[PDB]
Amino acid sequence: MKIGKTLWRYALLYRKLLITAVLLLTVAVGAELTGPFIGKKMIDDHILGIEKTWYEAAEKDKNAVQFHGVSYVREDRLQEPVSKAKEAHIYQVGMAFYFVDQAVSFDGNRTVSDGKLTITNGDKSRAYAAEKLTKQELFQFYQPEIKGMVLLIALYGGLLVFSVFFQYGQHYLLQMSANRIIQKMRQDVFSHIQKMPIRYFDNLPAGKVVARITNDTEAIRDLYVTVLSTFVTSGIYMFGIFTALFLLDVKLAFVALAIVPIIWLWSVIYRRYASYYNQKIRSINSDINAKMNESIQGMTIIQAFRHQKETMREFEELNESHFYFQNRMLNLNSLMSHNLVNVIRNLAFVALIWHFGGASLNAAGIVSIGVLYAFVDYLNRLFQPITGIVNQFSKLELARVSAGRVFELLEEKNTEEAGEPAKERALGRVEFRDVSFAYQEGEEVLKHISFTAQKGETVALVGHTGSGKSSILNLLFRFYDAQKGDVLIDGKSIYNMSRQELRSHMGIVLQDPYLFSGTIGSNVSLDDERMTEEEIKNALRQVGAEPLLKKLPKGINEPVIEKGSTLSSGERQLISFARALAFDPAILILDQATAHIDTETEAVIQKALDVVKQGRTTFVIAHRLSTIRNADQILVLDKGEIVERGNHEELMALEGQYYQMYEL
Amino acid sequence: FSVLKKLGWFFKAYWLRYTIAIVLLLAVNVIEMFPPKLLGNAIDDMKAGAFTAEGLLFYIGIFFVLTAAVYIMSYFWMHQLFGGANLMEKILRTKLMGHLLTMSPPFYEKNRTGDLMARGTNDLQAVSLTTGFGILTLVDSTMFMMTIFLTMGFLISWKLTFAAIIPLPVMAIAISLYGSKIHERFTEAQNAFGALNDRVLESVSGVRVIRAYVQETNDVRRFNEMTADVYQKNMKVAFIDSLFEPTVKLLVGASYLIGLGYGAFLVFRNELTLGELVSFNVYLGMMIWPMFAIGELINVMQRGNASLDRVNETLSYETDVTDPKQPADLKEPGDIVFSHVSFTYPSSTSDNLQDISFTVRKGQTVGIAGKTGSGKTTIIKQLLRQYPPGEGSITFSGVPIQQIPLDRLRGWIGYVPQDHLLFSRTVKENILYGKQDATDKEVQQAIAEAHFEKDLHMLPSGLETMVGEKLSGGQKQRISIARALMANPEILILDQSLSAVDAKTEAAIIKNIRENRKGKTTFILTHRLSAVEHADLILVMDGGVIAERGTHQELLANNGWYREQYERQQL
Ligand SMILES: CCOc1ccc(-c2nc3ccc(-c4nc5ccc(N6CCN(C)CC6)cc5[nH]4)cc3[nH]2)cc1
Ligand SMILES: Nc1ncnc2c1ncn2[C@@H]1O[C@H](COP(=O)(O)OP(=O)(O)OP(=O)(O)O)[C@@H](O)[C@H]1O
Ligand SMILES: Nc1ncnc2c1ncn2[C@@H]1O[C@H](COP(=O)(O)OP(=O)(O)OP(=O)(O)O)[C@@H](O)[C@H]1O
Ligand SMILES: [Mg+2]
Repeated sequence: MKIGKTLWRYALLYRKLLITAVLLLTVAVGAELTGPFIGKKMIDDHILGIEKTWYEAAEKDKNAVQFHGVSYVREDRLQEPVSKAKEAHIYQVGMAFYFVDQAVSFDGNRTVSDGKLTITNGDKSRAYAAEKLTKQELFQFYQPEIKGMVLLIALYGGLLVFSVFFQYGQHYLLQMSANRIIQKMRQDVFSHIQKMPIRYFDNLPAGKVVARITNDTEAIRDLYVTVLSTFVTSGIYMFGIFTALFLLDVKLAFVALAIVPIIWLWSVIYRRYASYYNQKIRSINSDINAKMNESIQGMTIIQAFRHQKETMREFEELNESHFYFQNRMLNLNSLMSHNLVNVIRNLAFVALIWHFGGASLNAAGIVSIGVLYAFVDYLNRLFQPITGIVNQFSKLELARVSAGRVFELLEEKNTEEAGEPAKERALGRVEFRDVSFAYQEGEEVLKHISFTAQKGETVALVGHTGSGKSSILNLLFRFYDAQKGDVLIDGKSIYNMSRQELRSHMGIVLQDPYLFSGTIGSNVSLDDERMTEEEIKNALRQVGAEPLLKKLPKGINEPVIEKGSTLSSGERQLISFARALAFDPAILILDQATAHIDTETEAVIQKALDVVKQGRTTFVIAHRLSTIRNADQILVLDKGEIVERGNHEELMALEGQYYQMYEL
Repeated sequence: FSVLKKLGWFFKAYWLRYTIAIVLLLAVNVIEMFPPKLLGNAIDDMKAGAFTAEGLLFYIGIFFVLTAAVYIMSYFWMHQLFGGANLMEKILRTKLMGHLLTMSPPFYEKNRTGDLMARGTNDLQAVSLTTGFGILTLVDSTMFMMTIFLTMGFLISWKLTFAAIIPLPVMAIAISLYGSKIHERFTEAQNAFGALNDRVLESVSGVRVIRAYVQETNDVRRFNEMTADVYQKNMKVAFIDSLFEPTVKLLVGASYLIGLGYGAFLVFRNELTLGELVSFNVYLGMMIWPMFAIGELINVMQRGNASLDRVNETLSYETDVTDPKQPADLKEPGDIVFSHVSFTYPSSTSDNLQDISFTVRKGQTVGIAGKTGSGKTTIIKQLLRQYPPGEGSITFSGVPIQQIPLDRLRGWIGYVPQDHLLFSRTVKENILYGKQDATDKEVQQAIAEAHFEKDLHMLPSGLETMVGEKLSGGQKQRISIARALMANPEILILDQSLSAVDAKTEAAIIKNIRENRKGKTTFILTHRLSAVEHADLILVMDGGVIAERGTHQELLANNGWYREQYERQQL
């Protein structure tokens, strides 16, 4: 596998949305980067149009300017009509504009002595009579260019709004692709969780399972947002900007393309150092939090033993280390990031000045101030996202590891393939055939456990701690497989029926009643969606006193949102019992190894049991060996092996382990 | 910004570094305003006939000089500023832990552990960020913005500047509004994601119940429904989050367009030059960053303020609950004598101890028994200075307990609380905790005295392994007893410390402790009345008052309270 391959595979779903967003982004990028090109055409053609040659023309001619008594028209606007000799000019010397009503051979260093214009290009070309264009007269050489300027400005505004609309569209659709990919991934992971062995959950803290389901998926969401919004966006943006640069000028575009390696190397080095500094900051900050936590919870021993000086000293060691690494990170972020950005911008200004000043000194009339302005704007646009790019590049690793975690969870091979409930009742019978159960390997926890239970209920299974009673419970529900022997429910091997089919018969009541957040009715019903108003089944358990105590537990009250802590432990057990009765199972199992008694609540619990055991095969792993006084068949477990097998009276008539326990 | 006023101590304490940073920042602004105008001047001088290789070389050299100056001075000033922020973080963290270490249990009753962690892990971040980044953003927003505005207005024009600047205030306002709405919707999305986490916790914690009732499909249905809800919330977030880039692009392109077109027109009127126009654009291209900064500034300052209050709310306004007073020259504890003491807890409306008066002499051993909730531990809480004085009088020798300095008192006592409590360090370190790493030869003696040696040889050496972060109720109790005993205390208080070990083990522990400590007092509290048999004083507590003061024989001959009679009641 690989997390990149898996992420691409999950993106291929919603590839359609991704393509939509990318095309919208390309439209926006083009309709954006075209803006600076309008300015290049609003300067080189309109403002610097006066710099182009003029020819004499008649007054009737359109776009012809009357300087003194002669109408002149630009060469570019000249077109077919009035194509003749006797050209004019409007040169620029210092801050003044000078008319040359005559042809000029070359161009170069322009000087005006007195009504004269001497242009030198290293050979003192010639001198020509010059007139001054004042302010009004020069403006008249500009008035023809006002309308094209208006058109270009309107084009700029329109393309701005159009590109803006498509920018919003592309960003929204990229976010939609990311969120939908993440939602699908979460659904897949949780579904894969429901098909995992109870071994996985037993050998792994819940907070880690919840973490891998949700927090790592949120990390994947952050990674997708990063990639789509930063890397792809900026890559296409840079591609467009370089296209525009090569449209404007090729050599300067190459000089600009000489910064892609700059970005790559900046990213490499900044990551190389920032990963280390950030990992140290993270570990030391976690250590500081752990220290503060343990000192807060435990301070009575920090003070009762006068360990305050030493704990403060250790905390200060961690604080000094944290401060030192923060300052190292600051030094890195100062040698790099916005400072290097500005330095590169100024190097860009230097390169522009060098290139254009040299081109001018060549005296080839290739100044093209519009090209320079567009290049300045394009470089300013190009430099904008570098800092974000390097930050994301450095931060990618956390998302990489989170993705690895979630994908390892997804790609587990050992899973349970089931989901077929039971379509007929069990009738309540179960048998064991020397089932040899070993949790990990070799070490057996239930050796040759062989017993048979009939429709008669109240089958007690007692013994010392760590004897195998909960292992029996696990084997009954197929949470684990006995890997030997067989268990037959109503004569049918449990290994030959779907786990859902099996569990459709047997209810469970445990020491810690799981009260899922919700209503009391939803707690009894487990939001099964099939349980009608059958909460009277709770009234069978004799809860009745409590529904009167509380508002309306029958699907209208919600005192379980707090995990039922406000409710008594007896009430929690009674709710679990009500759930068991409401689901109306056939092979009930009771794991009540709780050594505690929960004074007098046992009383109602006993009553509750008296209303459920009827018409089932009630296994009871309750303690005190007193609730099981009348149980149809007791069974003492020790060493993972049934040693004494008989009724209460029979066992008490043979001494042994059961008699010993009874006395205690 | 009240945060900076409230933070005056840091700035007065560190004034030179901040003056250096501010001065260098103003200088950096000034020398960064030059390169744009120089580029404009190069363009202008180019169009005019006067331009030679010397001018080109001058411009290149000056640009290199200004680049180097800006880089170096930027490194220095922002090293100073952000180092000031880091120093503020460090100062606040050390101050916070120092304040914590001086606090009594009542403070933790009033302050939850999460809230203290919330402060020390988020308000410190907010205040340090104020200190450095908020200062940077304030100075930018205020001086950098006006500097660029004035450079535009004077060295380019006041007609282009005012015109091509209208979009930027609107952009800043819109960005602030978007920040507000996105923060709100982000909080909503985080609420939904937390609900999803809660549900995914229940369905992994209650896996067996779900599977035992074949409900592992409705569980997926609910999970899908809430994942859809989380997606919808993220979508509401993205709807307003996608308005940032469009608005910035629109309102910056509008400014660029106004500059370009209106400057073309101004050139037509001879009021402006080509180079100037280029310069103008560059200025605008460096006036967008301030706009964002404005918003950020406000944000951080407000957070800073609030955060700081919370810090100061639980860093200064909480004074010590107990303190020394006028050290009395009492070297070693004498005879503890309670005189009608009474002790109502801060969170109790009942007395919790009523006219309790009993006496203990040197070398004597005391046994406290009684029903659960009968102030058994409360009594010794009156001997550890963990709460306000109470009433009556506890006087070692003749001096009241208040007069003894806290340090000397806590040096006398050796305390073993009923609640098992060990730190994440090694077992050997936990034992040395009594003397704070003075010597190790006595560790073997302490282990032997508590009979932990048998329980010490069944785990790997591993520096006596580790506890807390990485193993039995009896073992924990025995290590706590060894830790308390390592102090060689003149007063050793065991509080139900052997409830986990067997009767044989606890009896042997009590016998050995009493034998080794002959001339020193020893309080024993236990529900198991067989551990106080040999004590020469026993008083049973029932609520606030005593009931059965006397020796073991006296109490046996007085009334039957548990004792051996009810030892086999359950057997
Ligand atoms: C046009 C030519 O010149 C340009 C001028 C500006 C930009 C530009 N492009 C941008 C892209 C993104 C952002 C941006 N990145 C952000 C990250 C976080 C936030 N937040 C988080 C949510 N809340 C709290 C508000 C602040 C806003 C953010 N805004 C700014 C941007 N500015 C591009 C060209
Ligand atoms: N998931 C598991 N993997 C391996 N061994 C386990 C696992 N769960 C329990 N064990 C151990 O297997 C043995 C069987 O004990 P079991 O879980 O059946 O409890 P029990 O004897 O009924 O305990 P209790 O005193 O709580 O009633 C014990 O050593 C128990 O610690
Ligand atoms: N932190 C507290 N805040 C308020 N009241 C308290 C607190 N701790 C104890 N109490 C009160 O003290 C009563 C009992 O005090 P304490 O727990 O010290 O003695 P005990 O229960 O007899 O013995 P032990 O602590 O050995 O079980 C409790 O019922 C409660 O009323
Ligand atoms: Mg059990």
